[PDB]
Amino acid sequence: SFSGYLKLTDNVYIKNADIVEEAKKVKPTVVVNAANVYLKHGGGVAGALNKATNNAMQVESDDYIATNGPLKVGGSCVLSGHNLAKHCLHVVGPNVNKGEDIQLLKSAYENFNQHEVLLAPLLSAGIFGADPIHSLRVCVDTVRTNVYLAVFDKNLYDKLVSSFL
Repeated sequence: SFSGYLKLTDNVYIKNADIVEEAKKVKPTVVVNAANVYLKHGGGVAGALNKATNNAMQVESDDYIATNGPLKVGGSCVLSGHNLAKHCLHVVGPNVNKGEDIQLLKSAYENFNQHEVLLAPLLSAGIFGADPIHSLRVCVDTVRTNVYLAVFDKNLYDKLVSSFL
């Protein structure tokens, strides 16, 4: 079970944690990846999750893309969680640094509703360029299932908690 989380709402929890370390500890049913449409897990959360799988996530992902083509921005796919979780839900939030529509963040979070409980990062935060305070707001207002948010940066975590309405 998830430990050390602050309860934000009936179904949203938050912790200052490295999602890779959190996944290795909990081995949740679902870990969310901050994916891109190509499932190229180069940096940010995706790079870190993939490195923890010894690149097995990238090998599986390349086969998935070869068969299915790219995901949509706002879309997702379920792949193996490897050594981190039963499943990995690769969710594509809009990348503001790629000029993608921030309105797609709600669609991205809707993917979480297909899973009863998830360990997740804030979508479109970090290297995706969106405001993490906005991402948390969209998360709380969109996700109805039980979501355990791992925020790597302590300073951002404190800012998110202290500014949470």
